Amino acid sequence: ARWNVCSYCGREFEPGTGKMFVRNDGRVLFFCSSKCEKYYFMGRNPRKLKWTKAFQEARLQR
Amino acid sequence: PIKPGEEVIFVVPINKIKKRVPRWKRAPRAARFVREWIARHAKADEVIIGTDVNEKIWERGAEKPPGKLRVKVVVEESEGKRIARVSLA
Amino acid sequence: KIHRPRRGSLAYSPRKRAKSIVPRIRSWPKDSEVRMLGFAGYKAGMTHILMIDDSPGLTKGKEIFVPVTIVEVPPLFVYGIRAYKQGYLGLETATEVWFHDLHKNVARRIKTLPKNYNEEAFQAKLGQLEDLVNDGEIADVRLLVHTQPWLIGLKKKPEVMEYAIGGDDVKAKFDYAKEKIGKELRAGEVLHEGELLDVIAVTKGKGTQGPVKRWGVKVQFHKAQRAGKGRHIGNLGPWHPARVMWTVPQAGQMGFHHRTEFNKRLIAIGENGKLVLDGNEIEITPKGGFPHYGIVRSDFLMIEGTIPGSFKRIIRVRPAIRPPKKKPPVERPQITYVSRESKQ
RNA sequence: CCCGAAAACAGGCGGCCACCGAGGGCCCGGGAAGAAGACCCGGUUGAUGGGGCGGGGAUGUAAGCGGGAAGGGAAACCGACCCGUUCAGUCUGCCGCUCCCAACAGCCCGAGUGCUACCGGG
RNA sequence: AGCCGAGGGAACUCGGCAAAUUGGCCCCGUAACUUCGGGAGAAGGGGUGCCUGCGGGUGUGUAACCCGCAGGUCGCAGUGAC
RNA sequence: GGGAGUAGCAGCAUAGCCGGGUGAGAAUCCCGGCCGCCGUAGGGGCCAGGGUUCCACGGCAAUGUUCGUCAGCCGUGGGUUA
Ligand SMILES: [Zn+2]
Repeated sequence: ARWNVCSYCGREFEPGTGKMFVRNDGRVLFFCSSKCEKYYFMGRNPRKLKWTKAFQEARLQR
Repeated sequence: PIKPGEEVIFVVPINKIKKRVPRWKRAPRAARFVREWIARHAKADEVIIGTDVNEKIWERGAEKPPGKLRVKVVVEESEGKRIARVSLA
Repeated sequence: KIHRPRRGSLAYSPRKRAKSIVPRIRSWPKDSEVRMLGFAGYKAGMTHILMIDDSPGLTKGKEIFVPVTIVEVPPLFVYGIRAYKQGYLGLETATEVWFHDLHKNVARRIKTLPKNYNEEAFQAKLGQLEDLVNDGEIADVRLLVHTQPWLIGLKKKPEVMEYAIGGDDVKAKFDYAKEKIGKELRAGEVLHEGELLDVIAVTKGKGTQGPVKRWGVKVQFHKAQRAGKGRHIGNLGPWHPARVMWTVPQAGQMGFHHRTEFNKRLIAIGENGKLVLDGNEIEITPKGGFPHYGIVRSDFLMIEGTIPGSFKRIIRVRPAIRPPKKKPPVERPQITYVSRESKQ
């Protein structure tokens, strides 16, 4: 029972939950929720959302 | 109960009766709910609702009354029966 | 002709509201061990675990996802003993003895209780029954029991039930009962972890429903959907017999039925809302509380799978009456993860 | 496994009253039940609905204030938008604690008689 | 009488009935056949918001109407509804 | 007479609420405010046709798909100037 990490929001999600999206070239993505999946594919940028970790990292980048 | 002359504050939940009625009848039903609620909780035989309270109930149309009212109540005695008067807080 | 099977089953007819909301048990299993053959509690919620598979099949030895329902089981009070003899057609009640010291709240259910009935009269009646049992006149002995829902702040009105006892010797059963009367019973003293159980409850209510939902009939062609007969059936039958048959599907009550569900595994028995892993104790109540329920505080069963009923409802449990040959072993399985995250 | 004392031999058992009155229903606060009826829970020996204080959640960082901004302008200044304050603000047909408000006051239905054939003891 | 619907995409049905799709303006580009007038908006492809500045036409005009360019910036989406 | 105190009084414009008044009696009549509908017509003007339906005062047995203290209804008196 190990905890996977989300490719959009960077938080950990519990065993028996979420999704693995597989590209044909082999790159694997993990999603905690439909929210994150849908935002990632319609193109919202997580570096501007204060409920993600990429925001903290980009603030460090300011 | 509550004793006359006193100024009391009540929060009325209109969320409750929302979704009992169709959207276009929500404000007129909220009025009756307010009257019934304050009668029950002030133990009054009559309720007189201020025009300012009615206007706040109807501020955004007939479809969107507020979810929680804050109101001031004063009870008076005359001839026996209790009469409650409602204003805005 | 095109052939196909009929729409729904005829084995649960008439499809009516249950007689009572407390479920009765019609048949009992054969168990050599002299014990009380079941228990009762209140449904609380669902969650899931991850565990190493113990059942036969492939996936044995593998980690797997398993869903779980939690039943809160405070202790029962044994208030009486009842004796059964053989009648002309079947069993007939001979005599009951009630205990003398009962909780106040039992009168909310049994409105007319005895008044004086001292300890001494109690012992005299038990002696009467012991002599009756020693004579040879008696075919069966059963316990009379009631719930205590005031220890969990759910209710004050109790549920009153009658349970059976395992084994063959009527005298041995009676000795068990004489030990148990006037004392509390806890689920650990009766059930074994890893056992298969049958579960009995009244199903969720849905009211009046039509035949698409009640019997699984087809929706009609879109022409009929525009003609006003989309969610109807076509016809009530042939010209002769010149009557509607009872077998033809129609609308009515759906849900609030009596149902029994076979072979659900008990996975763990807990204590005071906590479960013991290898080293640590963990609260099974999830963050924020079980929805449409609150916080589990007394004692609980984990039963894998799904069970009938709404959340705050009385559930009865017995040992399996119709189990398979290839059983899982009667030990607690090795659990690796329990979900405690919010369920809302 | 499901229905099942209207099974006309129309049943068995424990207990209460009776030969004013056990007990029931309406009314009241509600919902896990529900087309009307019915079912279920509670009613100050109380956490049933609401409020207040907290928890868990949904969305996505409010208004105000300050500091910048491609360029323009004698200059004071204009400027879509960006950053800080700020996992914020708004909401909650979920949970907990707390008697702060309301579960007050009542109104209806309700079994009593014997004859002869007796039954087991008076 | 209306709104949405995962994965498939006419397997439904006498029959794609009904519903969906497309949609305004500017630029590019446009088959067979032809009574040489048409076909033709054939088909098919790109672009479109806000703010800041520059320019043109007519005009006496920092009056009024119309036509182009460059840059910055936000959003899943700029004929954003109709 | 039964059908039956049943169907219908929905669909094309879903509209009322609060306070005060009249009166034996007010969801349905009057005053004020809030909220709404029409807005190249549901607004303004006026033929034919109708014939007093026009105005004021007083009424509510019947008419008005409910009520009615209201009315194109009932009664009493008036009103059309080249
Ligand atoms: Zn995520």
